Parts: sequence; C-alpha cells; structure tokens
Amino acid sequence: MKGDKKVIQHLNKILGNELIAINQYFLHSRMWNDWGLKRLGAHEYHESIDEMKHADKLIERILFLEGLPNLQDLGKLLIGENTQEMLQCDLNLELKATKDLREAIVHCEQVHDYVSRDLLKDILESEEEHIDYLETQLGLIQKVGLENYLQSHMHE
Amino acid sequence: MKGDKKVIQHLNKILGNELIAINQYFLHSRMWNDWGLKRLGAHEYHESIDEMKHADKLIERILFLEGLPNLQDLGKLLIGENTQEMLQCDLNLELKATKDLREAIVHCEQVHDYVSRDLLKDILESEEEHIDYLETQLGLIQKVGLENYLQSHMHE
Amino acid sequence: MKGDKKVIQHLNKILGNELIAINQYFLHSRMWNDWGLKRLGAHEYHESIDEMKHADKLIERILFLEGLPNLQDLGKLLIGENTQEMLQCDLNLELKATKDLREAIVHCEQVHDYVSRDLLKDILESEEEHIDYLETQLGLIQKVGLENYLQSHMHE
Amino acid sequence: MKGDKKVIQHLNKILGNELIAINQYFLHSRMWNDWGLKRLGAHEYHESIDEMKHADKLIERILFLEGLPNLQDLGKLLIGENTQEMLQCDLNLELKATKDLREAIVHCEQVHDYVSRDLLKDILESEEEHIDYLETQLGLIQKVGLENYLQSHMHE
Amino acid sequence: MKGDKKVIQHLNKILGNELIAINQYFLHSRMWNDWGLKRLGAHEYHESIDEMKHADKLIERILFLEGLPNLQDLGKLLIGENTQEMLQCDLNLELKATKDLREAIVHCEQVHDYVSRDLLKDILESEEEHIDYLETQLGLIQKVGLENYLQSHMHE
Amino acid sequence: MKGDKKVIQHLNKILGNELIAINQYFLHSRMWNDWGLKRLGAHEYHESIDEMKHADKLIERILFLEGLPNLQDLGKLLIGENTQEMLQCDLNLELKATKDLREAIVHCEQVHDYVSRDLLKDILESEEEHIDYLETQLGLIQKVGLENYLQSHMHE
Amino acid sequence: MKGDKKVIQHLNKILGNELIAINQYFLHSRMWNDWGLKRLGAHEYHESIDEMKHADKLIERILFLEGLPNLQDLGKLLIGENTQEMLQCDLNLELKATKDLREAIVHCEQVHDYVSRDLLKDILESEEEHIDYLETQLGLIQKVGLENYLQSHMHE
Ligand code: HEM
Ligand code: HEM
Ligand code: HEM
Ligand code: HEM
Ligand SMILES: [Fe+2]
Ligand SMILES: [Fe+2]
Ligand SMILES: [Fe+2]
Ligand SMILES: [Fe+2]
Ligand SMILES: [Fe+2]
Ligand SMILES: [Fe+2]
Ligand SMILES: [Fe+2]
Ligand SMILES: [Fe+2]
Ligand SMILES: [Fe+2]
Ligand SMILES: [Fe+2]
Ligand SMILES: [Fe+2]
Ligand SMILES: [Fe+2]
Ligand SMILES: [Fe+2]
Ligand SMILES: [Fe+2]
Ligand SMILES: [Fe+2]
Ligand SMILES: [Fe+2]
Ligand SMILES: [Fe+2]
Ligand SMILES: [Fe+2]
Ligand SMILES: [Fe+2]
Ligand SMILES: [Fe+2]
Ligand SMILES: [Fe+2]
Ligand SMILES: [Fe+2]
Ligand SMILES: [Fe+2]
Ligand SMILES: [Fe+2]
Ligand SMILES: [Fe+2]
Ligand SMILES: [Fe+2]
Ligand SMILES: [Fe+2]
Ligand SMILES: [Fe+2]
Ligand SMILES: [Fe+2]
Ligand SMILES: [Fe+2]
Ligand SMILES: [Fe+2]
Ligand SMILES: [Fe+2]
Ligand SMILES: [Fe+2]
Ligand SMILES: [Fe+2]
Ligand SMILES: [Fe+2]
Ligand SMILES: [Fe+2]
Ligand SMILES: [Fe+2]
Ligand SMILES: [Fe+2]
Ligand SMILES: [Fe+2]
Ligand SMILES: [Fe+2]
Ligand SMILES: [Fe+2]
Ligand SMILES: [Fe+2]
Ligand SMILES: [Fe+2]
Ligand SMILES: [K+]
Ligand SMILES: [K+]
Repeated sequence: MKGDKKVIQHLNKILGNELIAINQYFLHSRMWNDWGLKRLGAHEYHESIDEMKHADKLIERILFLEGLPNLQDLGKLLIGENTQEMLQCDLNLELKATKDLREAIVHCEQVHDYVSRDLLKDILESEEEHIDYLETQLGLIQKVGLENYLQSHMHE
Repeated sequence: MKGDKKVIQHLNKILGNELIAINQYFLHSRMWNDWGLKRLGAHEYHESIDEMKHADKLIERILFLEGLPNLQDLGKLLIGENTQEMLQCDLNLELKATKDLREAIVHCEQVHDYVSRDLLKDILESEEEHIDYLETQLGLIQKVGLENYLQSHMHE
Repeated sequence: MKGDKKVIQHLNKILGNELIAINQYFLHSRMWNDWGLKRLGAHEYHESIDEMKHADKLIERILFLEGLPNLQDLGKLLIGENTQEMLQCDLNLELKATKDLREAIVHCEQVHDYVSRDLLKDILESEEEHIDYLETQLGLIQKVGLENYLQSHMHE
Repeated sequence: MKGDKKVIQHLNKILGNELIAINQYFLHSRMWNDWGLKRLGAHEYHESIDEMKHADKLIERILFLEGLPNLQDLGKLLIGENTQEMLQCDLNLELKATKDLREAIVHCEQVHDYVSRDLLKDILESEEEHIDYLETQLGLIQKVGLENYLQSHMHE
Repeated sequence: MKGDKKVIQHLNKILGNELIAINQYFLHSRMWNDWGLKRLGAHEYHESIDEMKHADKLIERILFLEGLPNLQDLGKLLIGENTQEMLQCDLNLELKATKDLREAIVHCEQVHDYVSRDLLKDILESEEEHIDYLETQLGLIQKVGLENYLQSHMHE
Repeated sequence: MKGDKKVIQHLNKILGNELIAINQYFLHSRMWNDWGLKRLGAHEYHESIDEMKHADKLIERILFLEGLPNLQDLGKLLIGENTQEMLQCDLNLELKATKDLREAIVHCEQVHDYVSRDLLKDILESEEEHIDYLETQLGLIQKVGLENYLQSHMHE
Repeated sequence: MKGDKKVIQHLNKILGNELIAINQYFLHSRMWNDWGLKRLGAHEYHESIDEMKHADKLIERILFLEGLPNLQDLGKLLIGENTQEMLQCDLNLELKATKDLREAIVHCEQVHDYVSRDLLKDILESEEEHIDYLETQLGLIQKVGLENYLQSHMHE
C-alpha cells in the first residue's frame, strides 16, 4: 500500500528511538546483573524486549507502506554509571521519545493514516508505562534511601 | 576479574559484528515475511535471535573482565534487494566475522584467557552453522531454480 | 440514542461496500474450490466471513443510532475470470472501500461520534490486512511464477 | 554347527556386497544432506542401515556355521557426483548384488542348507525393495523433471 | 566453506582409523556373542556404534569443508582368536589411532581451524574412554583369573 | 594409559588447591550458619560441593594416567573471623588457584594432553564463576552497606 | 553457649580422624573404580560420605560451643596398594578412631556435656557398622578366595 512519505519518515524516526532504547536498556540490564542487582537487571531486560517488539511492529508497518526501514543510523546511547544515573538516562530517553511519538501521531491524523496512528498510540501507551516505572523508582530512592533501594533489588 | 585490555578490544570487535548481524538479519527476516516468503522469514528471524544471544554472551563477558561493552558503533548493513542477494549479503558478513573470531581466539590463547577462548569457539561453531545454512540455500537455488526455491519457502 | 444523520449515511455507505465484498469473495471462494484450488478457496471463504462480521457490526451500530440499515442496494460485483483477475478485483474493492472509511472517520471526528470512529478504525485495520494479503499474493505470483503459485494452493 | 565350506564362501561374498553398499549409501546420504536434499539423505541413510542389518545377519550365520567372516576386503564404491548419478550407482550395485544372492540361494538348495537359504531369500526380498525404490526415483525425475524432483526432496 | 587441504587429509586419516575400528569391533562383538559371552558382546557392539558415530561426524565435516571423504581404503583389521587377544588388539588400535588424533589436533590449531579441533578433541575424549575400558578388562583378567572374568560376562 | 609426569604433577597441584578450598569453604559455610546467616551459609556449602566435584574429577584423571593422587599434604587454610574477610579469603584462594590452572593448561597443550586440558579448562570456567560471585558480594557490601548486606542473607 | 575446653579439644580430635577417613576412603573408592571393582568403589564412596556427615556434625557442634574447628592438621593417610590391604587400612583407622570416641564420651560424661555424648555415641554406632562391614569383607576373602571375592565386586 503506497503510504504517505512524511508518515514513513516519522515511523523511521520513531524506529530510530527504539533502536537506541533496545541497546541502552540491554546494556543497563547486564550491568545490573553483573553488579548483583538481579531484580533491576531482570526488569530492565524485559523493558529491552518491549522495545524490541516496538521496533518489530514499526519495521513491519514501514515495509507494508512500501518504505525502507532504517536500522543503519543509531543515535547517542545514554549509558549511566550508577543505578540513579541509569534510571534517569532511561527517563530522558523515554520523554524525548514520547515527544516524537506525539508529532508523528499529529501527522498521521492530518493525512488520515489512522492505522499508523493506532500503532503509534499503542506504543505511546507502552512508553508511558515505562515512564511511570522510571519516575517511581527515582521516587522510591528518595523515600527509602539509596542503600535500602538497592538491597531490595539484589534478589529476585 | 581485570581482563587483558587487548582481549577486551577483540571481544568488542566481535560484538560489533554481532550488532551488524542482528539488525541485518532482522530486516531480511521481515522483508521475506512482507513478501510472503514466511519460511525464509522465520528461519532468518531465528538467525537474528542467535546473533542476539551471541551479543548477550559477549556483553556479559566484557563486563566480567571489567571492560565497557560498545553498543554505540554500528558498521555497514548490507541490505539486498532480492533473495539471492540477501543470502549472499549474510554470507559475506558471516565470512568476515569468522576472520575476526579466529584472530581473537589466537590472542586469547597467547595471553591464557582460556574461558574467553571457549566462548569465542562456541560462537565460532555457531557461525560455521550459519555459513553452512547460507551456502546451502545458494546451492539449492542453482539446483532447483529460484522459482521452485521460493515456492518451497512460501508456507511455514 | 439519536445519531448524526450524516454519520448514519456514511455508515450505510460502508455497509454497502461490505455487502459487495461478501458476495464477491464468497463467489470467488467457490470458483476456486470448483477449480480444485482449495487453499485459495478456503482463505477467500474466510475473507468473506470477515466481511459478514463487518456488515453485522455496522448494522448494529446503525440501529443503535436509530437509523435504517440499507441492505437493499447492492453495488457492482467485480467477478474475475482467473486467479490473477480475482485477486486484483478484490484489491480494487478494498482500496475503493478504504477511501470511504477514511472520509467517514473524518466526519465522525468532526461531530464527536468517537464510538463510531472506533468501530470504523477497527474495520479499517482489517481492510489493510486484506490489502496486505492481496498485494502479497500478486507479488508471489511474480516471484514464484503463476503455475507454481497455483500448484501451492491446490491442496490444504 | 559345521557348515558347508562353499556356503560360507557365498555368505562372505554377499557380506562383501553389503559392506560396499553400507559405505556407498552412507556417503551418498551425507552428500545429499550436505546439499540440502534432506529427504533424499534421510531415506538413503535408512537404506544404509538396512545394509548394516544384512551384514549383521550374514556375520552371525557365518560364525554359527563355524566360518570366518571376511570384513577386510572392500570392493569398489560407486560414488556419483550428482543426484541422477548417485541413484544409478546404487541401482548398479543392487543389480550386481541380486545376481550374487541368486547364485548363493541355488548353492544353498543343492546342499540342503535351507536355513541359510531362508536368510538369503529375506535379504533378496529387501534388495528388490531397494531396486524398486531406485528405479522409481529415476523414473520420477523423467516424469516431473529434475528441478521439481529435487524440490520435492529438499524438506522432511 | 573451503578448508585447509592438509586438515582434510588429517580428517580422512582419522576417518580411516574409524572404519577399521567399526569392522574390527563389530566382528569381535559377534564373535563374543557366538561364543555365548553375551555381555562382552553387548559392550563391544556399543563401542562399534561409537566408532560409527565418529565416522559420521568426520564424514559430515569433511564434506562441509568441501573435501572428499575416503571410505574406500580400509586398513588392516587386527582380529583376535581368544578374549585376551581380542581386547589387546582393540587396545593396540586405539593407541595408534590416538597418536593420529593428537597429530591432527596440532595441525588444526596451527591453521586456526578451531571447530575441526573441537570435533577431534571430542573424538579423542571418547577414545580415551575406550582405552580405559580395555586396559581395565585386561587388568581384571589378571586379578580375577580368566575363567572368572569370562564367567562374569556370559550373561547380560 | 601412561601419562606425562609433569602433567600429573600439575594435576596434583591443582588437586591440592581443591582440597584447601573444600575445607575453607565448608568451615565458612558452617560459621555463617552458626551466626544465623543461612543464605550465605547455604551458598557457601554449594561452593564447597563444587570443589569436592573438582577434586573428584582430578583424582579420577590422575589414576587413569597411572599417577598417585596426593590427598595428604594440606596447604594453608585462610579462615577469616568476619563476613567481609571470609569473602576476601575465598577470593584470594580462587585467584591463586587460577594462576595454577593456567600454568597447567599450558603444559597439557605442549605435551598434547588435550583431554587433561579440557578437564582443566572446565574447572577454570567454574573458578571464574566463583570469582565473579565473590567479587560481586564484596561490591554489594559497599553499595548497600554491611548491615543491609548481612540482613539480606539472614533468611532463606 | 560456652563449652568445656577439654570437650572441644576432644571433638577436634575426633574431627581430625574424620578428615583422615574422608580422604582415605574417597581415594580408595576411586582406586577401586579405576580398577573396575565398581561394587567396592561404590560402597566405599558411601563410607566416605558418612565420614563427611560425621565431620559436618562435629564442626557444627564445636562452633555452637564457641570453639574453633581445626580443619588444617591432616594426620597420616593409610593408602594400601591392593584390595585386601586397603580393607585392612580402613579397619585399622576405624579401630583407632573408636579408641578416641570412647575416651571423649567418658569426658563428656564427667563434665555433664550430655548432648555432646549423644552426638559422639551416634558416630560410634556408625563406626561399629563400618568395622563390621570391613571385618566381614576380610572374612569373605578367606572363605570364598580373593579371585571370587574380587569377581563378585566387579559389577553393580
Ligand atoms: C534491531 C534490533 C533488534 C530487534 C528488532 C530485536 C527483536 C527481538 C524480538 C522480536 C525478540 C523476541 C521477543 C519475544 O517474542 O518475546 C527478541 C529477543 C531477544 N533479543 Fe532482540 N532485537 C534487537 C536487538 C537486540 C540486541 C541489540 C540484543 C542484545 C544486545 C538483543 C537480545 C535479545 C535477547 C537476549 C532476546 C531473547 C531471546 C530468547 O527469547 O531466547 N536483541 N529480539
Ligand atoms: C447481509 C449479508 C450477510 C451477513 C450480514 C452475514 C453474516 C454472517 C455471520 C455473522 C456469520 C457467522 C460467522 C462466524 O462467526 O462463523 C455468517 C456465517 C456464514 N455465512 Fe454469512 N452473512 C451474509 C451473507 C452471506 C452470503 C451471501 C453467503 C453465501 C452465499 C453467506 C454464507 C455464510 C456461511 C456459509 C457461513 C458459515 C455457516 C456456518 O457457520 O455454518 N453469508 N454470516
Ligand atoms: C561392518 C560394517 C557395519 C556394520 C555391521 C554396522 C552395523 C550397524 C548396526 C547393526 C546398527 C544398528 C541398526 C539398528 O538396529 O538401528 C548400526 C547403526 C548405525 N551405523 Fe552402522 N554398521 C557398519 C558400518 C557403518 C559405517 C561405515 C558407518 C558410517 C560411516 C555407520 C554408521 C551408523 C550409524 C550413524 C548408526 C546409527 C547409530 C545410532 O543409533 O545413533 N555404520 N550400524
Ligand atoms: C578429598 C576431599 C573430598 C572429596 C573428593 C569429596 C567428594 C564429594 C562428592 C563427589 C560429593 C557428592 C557431590 C554430589 O554429587 O552431590 C560429596 C558430598 C558431600 N561432602 Fe565431600 N568430598 C571431600 C571432602 C569433604 C569434606 C572435607 C567435607 C566436610 C568437612 C565434606 C562434606 C560433604 C557433604 C556434607 C556432602 C553431601 C553428601 C550428599 O548429600 O551427597 N566433603 N563429597
Ligand atoms: Fe519503545
Ligand atoms: Fe506489501
Ligand atoms: Fe509532520
Ligand atoms: Fe491497536
Ligand atoms: Fe519505551
Ligand atoms: Fe554471531
Ligand atoms: Fe563483577
Ligand atoms: Fe590480537
Ligand atoms: Fe563453552
Ligand atoms: Fe552468525
Ligand atoms: Fe528450507
Ligand atoms: Fe468443474
Ligand atoms: Fe470489510
Ligand atoms: Fe435503540
Ligand atoms: Fe462527511
Ligand atoms: Fe474498541
Ligand atoms: Fe475487506
Ligand atoms: Fe498461501
Ligand atoms: Fe543388502
Ligand atoms: Fe557355536
Ligand atoms: Fe526368514
Ligand atoms: Fe540393498
Ligand atoms: Fe520421495
Ligand atoms: Fe573412534
Ligand atoms: Fe556445503
Ligand atoms: Fe600435520
Ligand atoms: Fe564440541
Ligand atoms: Fe575408539
Ligand atoms: Fe546361560
Ligand atoms: Fe575448584
Ligand atoms: Fe586404568
Ligand atoms: Fe609445566
Ligand atoms: Fe569438557
Ligand atoms: Fe573454586
Ligand atoms: Fe545473595
Ligand atoms: Fe529469623
Ligand atoms: Fe566417622
Ligand atoms: Fe552461636
Ligand atoms: Fe579427657
Ligand atoms: Fe542421638
Ligand atoms: Fe568410620
Ligand atoms: Fe559385597
Ligand atoms: Fe564388565
Ligand atoms: K534495610
Ligand atoms: K514446482
């Protein structure tokens, strides 16, 4: 199905954010595992899988709209150096990514690509779940203190 | 365990090839799916999961040796335009990556990092399977013809 | 609950498209079964059932909005004479019908009938799947050849 | 049980044919597997196992009849270089070998070794099955064409 | 994948040892069974099957490296006349064969064929287990006496 | 099978390290259980069992190679008097042991005792997992504090 | 609970005997397995595990009584070089150990450490079962002869 060319540019920009998240979150997962924080590591692993599934859906939509998925260009990864930096780096990636999802949805609606909009709203639903998780961990660290927070995420 | 710095560079070089292969085979898988060659698509999908698992093991080894895994740098993806070309792009990438594996196994052996050698050998075993899959598909295309070959890979 | 008269006219227009498709896909399904192309016949039968379910949901929404569903006017059936034409005829109806879905969705949004919009988007999601199935078969005919394509769809 | 010295010699001649077939069919099996014709490789593998069981039964009868099984002397393996040649090589081996089985059955009759006759009759029953399979494949290559024939034996 | 010609010769040389061992051990096994030493016969059958599996893996690897497997040239079978002689002949063969396995491993390492080296290492692990079994039987014959040793292996 | 005399001396040296580890870790497990740190006690008991399995495999190998396992000469146990030091005592033992594993792997490689190298490489694989566990616990003590770390390991 | 200093010294003396027994019996079990006397090997492995359980219970008791388990000072292992002598080596070790158990039971009784007496009496119960097993095997060697006795313990 010939799809709108700016829609496809948008889809490819969102795809570009997923591929950053995939790699960013996977490395965070394995850093946590390596430091003995296996509960943070497991959860972060599943975040990474969600982003992999976002990427898949975008790639499949782009191809169906007869565009060319771009897996070549990869933005800056925000790799933190400690647990609090790492959650904040994820948050900042998410908030940026939702900005771009909103503008892409706006464009889909102008052009009447309601299916692409439905796809992008479903991803948006999921990134707002991620943001809620990230904000809440940053909040808990304040409430229970960093030492207690890490202790509670040592063991699954 | 403080690892040998050049061993870690080598591991990061291998990882860089895994990252190329992940994206390349994942896109090839989805192209085949989008064209209705679902059986090619499923097989290429599992090859990408395999490279995801290679990348995972490399990342965990680098962190154990106290290096920094590099997911930022992504080499060139060779995306073909038809089935013979996609298989040959995968083959070229695999053959190039076994060269890097062999040079890195040599160096692990020189510095007595036998466990890293074991991981690289197991990865190498899996890449020689991939090479065998790809060379065999290219051969079957010559023997049965491209149209029959694709016919046999439409339905899963 | 009293609906916007123009939303109801749109809904009746979409219904008119569904009723064409129902009869066209069902007749195509049975032509393919009669020619011994049973795997095409089975899939076309299921597409026909999908259109019946679209029609059903539209009829129910129209009665809820206190309009009169129009099952009396039946537009033009596009019956093909061979596999390639039948696929193309269906694809032509689907693209015609998706244009009417997008204009009816615009109107639903202008008058704030968001439940009718939800329904029409769900139907549109499924037509874009139908279009993908149909584009893809026509692409497979090109790639594997017509005789092979038909061979692969003789048997369930 | 002291067995007839020439019966024992006939049993070692059949044994020698079996040992040729074991190696010949097992190499053909693995060549077909290595080319991606797994349905031909698997069938040929089962033929090789049949030949192993023949050999086993002959070895056991020879030793019962107080002879010395000869596993030392190996005739010429006929190794084709493509599917048609491989099949014909196997058919040639089966035909030469039935001739030798008939001669041993004749001699077993004349000296009243009816139990060795029964064993050889059973092996011959199996060689005629192998012959029927080989001739039928070579005939199918004619009837459906070689590309199709190989297409139909890529997959299990 | 085109492999080192001299590695392939080494594999073919290991393969030639396997083919000796297969025949030598199958015959010894059937000899013990005919003499009513069924437990010796059963164990020796399983060693012969091991050698078959070794030969299989070597054939498949030669063919992937694009060499030609040599199943034609069968070396000297060393066949005993009594239990003590037969065990000692197997042992002589295993020790010769592991000398060739070590020389072939050395060569794989020199040319970086690490996967062939893993295969050979796995075969050698199994040959050392065979040597252990054989030296230990010859040991037990000395400790329990020949008649007791044979008595203990009449029944399975 | 007569083994190389220096290989056996090396295997006895590795074995002396295992015997130190068994005792040190077993006592450490029972100190922690006695202090009510059952989660540390239990994991340390399993570390001790791993060393018992290493000792076992080395003894079996030495005997196969016709050497004498030396279980008589017990090196210095490092028993701390508090949790952090006991973790550090175990880490220094592991780091000295791997020194000796690598030296011994190098000698097996020179004299072509590849099966012994395999066994030693597997043990090494397992000592690096031990080193990783120990390094990480000392790391968590800093990240979460000594009292939380102990708290987290009171209860199974 | 502060324990009596001589009781703890006695428990450490018993413990030193257990540690000798663990090693002597474990090596004996692995010599017999290596000679193909698996029924002796296996039973001796379980004797060794019994001593490991005795060592365990004594360590736990010493720690409860706030002493230091001495696992460092390993007495003389009696390793024979043949089956009869190994049985006799184990019997002399057991007979010397019970000497020390009785002396220690007497001291627990004088200082009213009744729970320690219980533990020591249970171990004693178990050493007399060991003495009974060992005495009986040396008796059967005379009654049935060395070669039959060994024959009977080749196979599980
Ligand atoms: C373009 C990038 C990627 C895409 C589109 C992608 C896609 C996927 C998908 C769809 C799955 C299966 C999810 C499921 O059904 O639960 C998966 C699994 C997985 N991926 Fe990725 N992935 C990508 C990159 C990566 C990277 C960079 C890594 C590691 C650094 C990775 C590691 C994994 C792992 C470990 C699994 C689990 C495999 C299993 O289930 O056994 N992936 N990926
Ligand atoms: C106003 C037009 C139609 C409507 C609204 C309609 C609706 C439906 C619905 C809702 C179903 C149930 C589907 C399921 O969930 O399994 C159904 C089944 C079916 N329809 Fe239709 N239909 C229409 C016209 C037709 C026509 C014209 C044909 C064939 C000439 C047809 C043939 C069938 C068949 C064979 C089934 C399956 C029967 C079964 O369930 O055993 N329908 N229809
Ligand atoms: C004297 C020559 C041989 C004899 C008498 C022989 C005999 C046998 C027998 C009796 C079996 C068990 C059949 C069954 O009941 O399933 C067997 C299995 C097998 N043989 Fe042979 N064989 C011979 C040569 C070979 C050779 C030369 C190869 C390979 C190059 C080979 C490969 C195999 C394999 C792979 C199996 C299957 C083993 C398994 O169960 O995984 N054999 N053989
Ligand atoms: C030469 C030294 C030793 C060797 C080779 C050895 C070997 C073994 C082996 C192979 C096992 C069973 C492993 C399994 O399959 O689960 C075992 C079990 C055990 N060992 Fe040792 N061991 C040694 C010394 C010790 C010592 C010194 C102690 C205590 C102070 C000890 C305490 C235990 C315990 C409690 C078990 C658990 C028994 C079971 O449930 O199977 N061991 N040993
Ligand atoms: Fe996402
Ligand atoms: Fe498409
Ligand atoms: Fe835009
Ligand atoms: Fe949706
Ligand atoms: Fe996200
Ligand atoms: Fe890889
Ligand atoms: Fe670490
Ligand atoms: Fe290097
Ligand atoms: Fe490994
Ligand atoms: Fe690969
Ligand atoms: Fe295939
Ligand atoms: Fe008809
Ligand atoms: Fe529809
Ligand atoms: Fe109503
Ligand atoms: Fe309108
Ligand atoms: Fe809805
Ligand atoms: Fe439709
Ligand atoms: Fe289809
Ligand atoms: Fe046969
Ligand atoms: Fe007989
Ligand atoms: Fe019969
Ligand atoms: Fe045959
Ligand atoms: Fe067939
Ligand atoms: Fe072998
Ligand atoms: Fe090949
Ligand atoms: Fe060489
Ligand atoms: Fe291997
Ligand atoms: Fe062997
Ligand atoms: Fe019997
Ligand atoms: Fe160890
Ligand atoms: Fe031995
Ligand atoms: Fe050395
Ligand atoms: Fe191993
Ligand atoms: Fe360790
Ligand atoms: Fe823990
Ligand atoms: Fe508690
Ligand atoms: Fe004891
Ligand atoms: Fe206490
Ligand atoms: Fe006393
Ligand atoms: Fe008691
Ligand atoms: Fe005892
Ligand atoms: Fe017994
Ligand atoms: Fe036995
Ligand atoms: K706390
Ligand atoms: K065809």
